[PDB]
Amino acid sequence: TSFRDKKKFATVHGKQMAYIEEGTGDPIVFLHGNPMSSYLWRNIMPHLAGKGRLIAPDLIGMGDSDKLDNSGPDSYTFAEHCTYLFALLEQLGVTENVTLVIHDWGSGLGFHWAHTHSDAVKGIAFMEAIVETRESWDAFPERAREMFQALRSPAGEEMVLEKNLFVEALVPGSILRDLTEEEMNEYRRPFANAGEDRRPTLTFPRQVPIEGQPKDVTELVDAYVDWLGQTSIPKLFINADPGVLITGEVRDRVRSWPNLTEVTVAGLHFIQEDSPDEIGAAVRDWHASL
Amino acid sequence: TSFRDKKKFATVHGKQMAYIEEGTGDPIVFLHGNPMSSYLWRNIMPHLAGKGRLIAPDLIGMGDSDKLDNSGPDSYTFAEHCTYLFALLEQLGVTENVTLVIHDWGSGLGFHWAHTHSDAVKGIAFMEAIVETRESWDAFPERAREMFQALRSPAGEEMVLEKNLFVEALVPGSILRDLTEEEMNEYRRPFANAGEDRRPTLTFPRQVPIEGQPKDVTELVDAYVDWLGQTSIPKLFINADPGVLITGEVRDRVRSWPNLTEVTVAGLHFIQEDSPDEIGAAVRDWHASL
Ligand SMILES: [Cl-]
Ligand SMILES: [Cl-]
Repeated sequence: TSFRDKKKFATVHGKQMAYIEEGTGDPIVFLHGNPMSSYLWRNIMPHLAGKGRLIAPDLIGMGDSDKLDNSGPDSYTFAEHCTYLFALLEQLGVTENVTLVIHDWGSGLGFHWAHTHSDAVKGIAFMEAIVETRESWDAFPERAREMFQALRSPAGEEMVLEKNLFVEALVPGSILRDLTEEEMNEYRRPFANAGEDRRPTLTFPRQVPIEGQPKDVTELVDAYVDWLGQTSIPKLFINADPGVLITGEVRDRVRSWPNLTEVTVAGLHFIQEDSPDEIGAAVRDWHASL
Repeated sequence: TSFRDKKKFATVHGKQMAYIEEGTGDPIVFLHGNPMSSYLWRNIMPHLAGKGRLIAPDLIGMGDSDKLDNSGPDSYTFAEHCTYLFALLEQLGVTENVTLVIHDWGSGLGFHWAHTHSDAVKGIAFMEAIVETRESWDAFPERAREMFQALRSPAGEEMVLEKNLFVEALVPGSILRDLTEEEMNEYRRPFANAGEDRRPTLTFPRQVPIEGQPKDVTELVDAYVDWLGQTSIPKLFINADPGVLITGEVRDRVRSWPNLTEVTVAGLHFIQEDSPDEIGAAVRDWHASL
């Protein structure tokens, strides 16, 4: 909890939002995805200490951030995460010369933010990220396909709200090493309570843009992907071996993007737990050249 | 289906048991574990073609072997698997000069078979195997610790018989690559029906010797581990990187066994799906020296 003690709190739309904030300078913003928190970045951030104002927010209802009132099936959508995070980013004075370091849904949020604040961005470092919409399930990793489809059905509530299956099944299956009990416990902690506390981890898989659904997210991702293909903003692609989300043909498409630096590290999906020092060193070295 | 079309059948305690059998000579017996079948060995066996009589059985209630009558909480124990497999091996004339190639519960069965038929064994090649009893849950891999704890509780029936979680969550989580939908379907096939058809995948986790339970398995595993430490029978340890079951201090213990050759291949638990040719070549070269 010495990491957890380091968190500051800010009131955003009446909700207490937790975030790490260390140092001064232009912001380097680390965005976690599902079902993680700023904790995912704990071993990467020290590699950027003194290189800027390091910020890693706990997304709404995640980490040490407050949960939403009257939480339901429509709670914790992508748009809602935007409202809270963007406002948090605004309140923290994150408006210019921003470096983004992004993963999974953190990359959905980060890419969208950069696309809509294209003049405010110094560089984008991304990994195991949302870099496409999917026309079919055929392009969705077999590793999680059945689980994800089941989550895209009424069964999801049982799996997630009652059984915590995203945290308990999907996290460890996509890390190469074993987590310590301590680490897995911190990932459990925001979601230990059965019921609505675990809602962020179910809505996220339901927000993944597949076959046009959801419409708002599909359009949103399609827009930023088109823009990433043209923008001269420096990009660091942290490729994973073997990887999960960015493998095969997706990799080829990502590699066509302009002003792109690439480093490969060992990992599946939650690659921060497998190669944090290689990731941090790569981000530091690349950032230094911006 | 050209692989399944290859299976021969034998009646064992009134039940049909399926098996691959190719070639002639001294038997080379490939034993799968949970929740798999002889299919797991399909890319490894060709490396031993013409080196002996190749035999890959489907365990009772698994692959294309029959399901047991009146299946319930007491069915498909380790003892029961021995009853069927050991009878199959006797009925196939696997009685001398036997080379074993074993994995997971296949290794529990193979190691026990070897211990109880010590004058019949030419060599034992093993990977991601049952090589210890565990004195506490802390020594069980975090990757599936909570899952296994849940499975061993009364919650097990719901997780497996209804939700088929061992096949759906635990298999893809412990292979480095993505399986094809075709490959995953073959592992799904014996367990497509909800209910007791899935019992073997539930009783197996309940049979892992942890904190002295079950008593019978703990004792037979301790007994064969003691013997493996003493026997001159040649052993090939196929170590997996990063591995799941045999990692950390477990490796050190296995490495102390006499007449042991070691090769490391990439993989998690179901390593045959990640490094079949490396495994096949290692077995072939080692077998050549026996
Ligand atoms: Cl997700
Ligand atoms: Cl098992």
